[PDB]
Amino acid sequence: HHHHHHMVHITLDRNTANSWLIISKDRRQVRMGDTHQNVSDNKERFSNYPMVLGAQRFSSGKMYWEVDVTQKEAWDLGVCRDSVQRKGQFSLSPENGFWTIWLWQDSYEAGTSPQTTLHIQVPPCQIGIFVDYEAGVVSFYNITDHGSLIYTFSECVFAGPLRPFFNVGFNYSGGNAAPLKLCPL
Ligand SMILES: Cc1nn(C)c2c(O)nncc12
Repeated sequence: HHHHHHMVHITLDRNTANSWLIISKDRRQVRMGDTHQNVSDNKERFSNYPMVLGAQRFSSGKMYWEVDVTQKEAWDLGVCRDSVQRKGQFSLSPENGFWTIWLWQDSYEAGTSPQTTLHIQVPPCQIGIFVDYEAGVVSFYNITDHGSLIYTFSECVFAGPLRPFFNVGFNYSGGNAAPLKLCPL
């Protein structure tokens, strides 16, 4: 792909984080803490899952960023509407305002309803995410495999401003403590 020149500097929005997340000082890394991180509750925080949003809002144009997923067993990545549900249980789907892929139990899947199996020969250590607002496209790229395409959502109906979306996943296994990191431009 040749989307690198639409690179944007993403930072994480602390106020949206699940209360167990630890966001670095530079707001570029997030990991699961082993306990509640001693923050007050608010209506923005994802309550049920280890999720956080980027601070940036996109309503036009082409945007690209990269995320490091090295040594994680589980995570979700993509974009979502600014107005997605924060509280309670929900599925990651375009009907609910999410355009995402994930790793879970040694398989990669796109967050369609129902989910779609992905075909990845080289397990990615960094994921590239491209959004074309006007075209209604969200694409995912395997940076470890020379930028090969993972998945394209097309005919997207965003229906609002978009935010970068992250889920560090649970760490029930003791094998998923590693952070998500926003990679430098
Ligand atoms: C194990 C566990 N319980 N709760 C309430 C959690 C939370 O809010 N965020 N991450 C992990 C959690």
